[PDB]
Amino acid sequence: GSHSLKYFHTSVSRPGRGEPRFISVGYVDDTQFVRFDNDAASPRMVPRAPWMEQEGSEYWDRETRSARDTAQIFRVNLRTLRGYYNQSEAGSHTLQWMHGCELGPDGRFLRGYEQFAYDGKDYLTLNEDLRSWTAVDTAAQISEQKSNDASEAEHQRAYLEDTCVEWLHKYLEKGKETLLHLEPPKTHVTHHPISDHEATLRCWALGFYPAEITLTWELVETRPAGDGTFQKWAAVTCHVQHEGLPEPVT
Amino acid sequence: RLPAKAPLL
Amino acid sequence: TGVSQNPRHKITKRGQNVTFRCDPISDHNRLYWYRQTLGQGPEFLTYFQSEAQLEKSRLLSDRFSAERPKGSFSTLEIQRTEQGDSAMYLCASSLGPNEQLFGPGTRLTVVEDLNKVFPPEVAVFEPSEAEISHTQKATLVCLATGFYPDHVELSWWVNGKEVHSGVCTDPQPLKEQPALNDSRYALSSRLRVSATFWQDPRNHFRCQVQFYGLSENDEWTQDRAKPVTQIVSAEAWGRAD
Amino acid sequence: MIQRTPKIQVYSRHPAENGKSNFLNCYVSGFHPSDIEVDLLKNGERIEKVEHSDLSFSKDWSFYLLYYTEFTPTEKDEYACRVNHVTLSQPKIVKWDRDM
Amino acid sequence: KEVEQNSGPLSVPEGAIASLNCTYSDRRSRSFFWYRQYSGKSPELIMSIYSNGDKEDGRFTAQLNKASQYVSLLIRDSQPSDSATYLCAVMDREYEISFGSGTRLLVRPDIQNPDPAVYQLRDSKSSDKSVCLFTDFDSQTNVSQSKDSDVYITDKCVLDMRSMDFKSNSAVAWSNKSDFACANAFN
Repeated sequence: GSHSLKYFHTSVSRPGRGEPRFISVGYVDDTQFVRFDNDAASPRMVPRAPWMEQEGSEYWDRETRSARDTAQIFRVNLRTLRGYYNQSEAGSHTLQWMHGCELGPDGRFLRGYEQFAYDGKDYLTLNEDLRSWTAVDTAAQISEQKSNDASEAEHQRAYLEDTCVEWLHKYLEKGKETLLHLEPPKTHVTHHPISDHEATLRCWALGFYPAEITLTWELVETRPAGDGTFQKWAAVTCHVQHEGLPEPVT
Repeated sequence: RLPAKAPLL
Repeated sequence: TGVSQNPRHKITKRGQNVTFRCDPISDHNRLYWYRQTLGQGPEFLTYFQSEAQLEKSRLLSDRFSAERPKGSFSTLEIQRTEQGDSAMYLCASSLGPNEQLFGPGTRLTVVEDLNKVFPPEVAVFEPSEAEISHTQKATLVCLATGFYPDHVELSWWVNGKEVHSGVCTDPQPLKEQPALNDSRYALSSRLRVSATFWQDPRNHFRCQVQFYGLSENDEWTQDRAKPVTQIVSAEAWGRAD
Repeated sequence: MIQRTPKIQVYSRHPAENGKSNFLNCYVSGFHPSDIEVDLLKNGERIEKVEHSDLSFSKDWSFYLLYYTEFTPTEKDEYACRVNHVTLSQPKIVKWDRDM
Repeated sequence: KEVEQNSGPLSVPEGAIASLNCTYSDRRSRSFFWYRQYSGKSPELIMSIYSNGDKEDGRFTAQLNKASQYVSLLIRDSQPSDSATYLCAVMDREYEISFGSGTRLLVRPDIQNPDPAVYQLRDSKSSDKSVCLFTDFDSQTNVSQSKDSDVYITDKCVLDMRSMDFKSNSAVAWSNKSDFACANAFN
C-alpha cells in the first residue's frame, strides 16, 4: 500500500437541541494526527499525535477556520438535503464526507477521491477525472447540477493534487520516527480445548503497524491496541502476510 | 491540512 | 434574505462618534467590513467568522473598532470622527470562502457644524411651447437647490405612480459656489412625455426629492426648522390646447 | 434510512498478567447512526475514568470508537463492556475473555 | 497591487461589445468575481468564474485564463443602463479576496436623429424664475461650465422614452440675475 492523507467529517442534526454535532479527524496512513469537535466552548483544531504538538498558531488558526467554515456549510447542507427528501424538522439525519490524496512509490500524486453520504448511504461522489460529480439519487442530481455550475470540482482538484500532497509530504517528515518506521506482527498460536472431542486453534498477530494484514489458515475484525499498533486473530497451518516482514511467516 | 471550501449540496 | 445595513446615510459633527450596524444573510458565517472612497475599490477593515474576529487591517486606526457579540449582527464604531473618515462603509457576508455579497452600505458625511446642513428647495419648470410644436415632445425639468450635504434621491411621480421611462437625473450634484469647501449643492432632472400627454390637464406631474439630513437624536439649537431627513416635492399639471 | 448494530470486541492492549498494569479496550464498530453509550464494568460496576478515541468511520460509512481504561487485572475480578445503541432494545454486555 | 484594472474611463457606443480586463498576481488564485457598481450604490455581484474558459449569463461573458493570469468581462449589445464602475475581485491560493480599483464604463447612447436645440421653461408656481434646456444633441457633444459664476450649467444626461423607442440627451442651465439669455448659455 501507498502513503495517504485522509479526513473523515461527520455532521449530525439535533432537532430542538440547537446546531448540529460536527467532528473532523485527520489520518496520515493509519495514524490519526488531528481532530476538530464543534461541541468544545471555543472549538479549535487540536493535535492528536505527539509530532503535531510543535506546530505554530498560524497552522491551528487556519485549520480551526477551515473546520468552522466546513461545520457551517455542513449545517446548511443538512437543511438543504432535508428539503430534497421532504423530511420533517423533528428527526436527526447524518452528513458524512471523506476525502484523501495518495502518493506513489515516486512521492508524486497517485490518486484523489471525495464522497458524501446522507444517513449512511452514498449520496455524491467525485469522479476519477477530478472534474465532475456522480449522483446516486434524484435528490443528489440537484447537488450534481449545483456542484457542476459552481466549479466545486476545480477547488477539490487543486486541494487533492497540490495542497493535500504538499502537506502529506510535510507530515511524513515531521513524524518520520513513527510513520515511516514499520512494526511487523509478533505471531504465536494458542491451544483452547472445547472438550476431549474437539479443540480450537487461534493464530495471533499483535503490535503491528500498519493495519493491513492477512491471516489465512472464524476471522475477527482488526482492532487497535491503543499505543498506535493493531491486533488480529483467526480460528477453526496459519499463514500471516504483512508489509513489515520480508516473507509470510507460517 | 483541510480543504478551505467544503462543497455546497 | 440580503445583507441589511443601517443607517443608509449618516451626518455627524467632526469630533463626534458614530456606530453603524450590519445584519448578514442568515446561513452566512463570515461578516466583512470595507470602506470605499470615490473611484477606488473596497478597502478591507476587519472580518468575523461567526463571533470570532479573525483579522483587522494592519493600517486600521485605533479610532475604528467592530464587534459581533451574538455571532449575528455586527457594529462598526468610529470614535472622534474626522473629515477624512467621510466614505461608504460596506458590510459583506459569505458562507465560508464562497462569494462575498454586499449590503446597501452606510454613507458617512462628517461636517464642520450641523448649522451647515440645509434641506433642498424644489421647483418644477413647465415645458417650452417651442419644444412642443418642433418635436411633439414635452420636457419637464426639476431643480433641487441649496441642500447640504450631497445626500439626495430625486424621483418623478405621474398620477400617483413613480415613473422611470423618459426620466434622466444629473449624474452628481453641482456646487452653488465652487469657491467654498462647505458649498451647498444643486441637482437637476428631466421628465419627457408626448406633447399630447402634457396637454391632458388631468395629468399630475410631481418631482419628489428625498433628503438625508439629521436624525431625531441630533440636538438642534437654532430658529430655522431642524434639517431632518425629509421629502420635498414640487408639482405641475398639464396645460390644455 | 440505514441502521447497523455495533460489533463489540473487549480485550487488553498487552497479554494479561495478574498484578501488573495494562489497558482494557472495548472496540465498538460497524454501527449507524453515531449516537452510542459505552461503559466498562468491574464486576457489573461502572468504571469512572474511561477515555474514548475521536469518532471516525470506515468505507461502508459505519462508525467506530475505542473506549479504554488503565487497569490491573486479577484472577478473581471480572470485566465487561456495556453498549446501548438505538438499534438494540436493551443494553448488550460482552465479558472480557483474556484468551480473546 | 495583487489585482490590476485600467481605472481610466472606457467609452463605448451603444451596441458595441465592451471588453473589461483584469490581471492578478497569485498564479494559484482560486476564484474570480465581477461586481457592477452604479454611482452612489453598493457593488452587485454579476459574474463568478473559477475554471479556465468562459461563463455566459445574458449579455455578459466572463473569460478566465490561469496561464496569462487574465480575467475579462464582455458586455454584448452594451446599453447605457450598463454605464457603471466594474470591480474585479480575486481570491488568492489562501482564499483571501482583493478588489481592484475598478474600471468606469460609459456606454454612449445611440442618437439616430440629432436636432440640437435650446429652449426656456418657467416655474409652475412663479412666472419670475426660468431654466434653459439644451436638448436633442448627439453623444459626442461636449457641455461646458460658464464663466459668470452666477450661471450654473449641468453635465449631459440621456433619458429613454421606452414606449416610442426614442432616446435624447439633455443639459440644464439657470441663474438668479435675470440679465440671463437662454440662447447663449450653452458653449
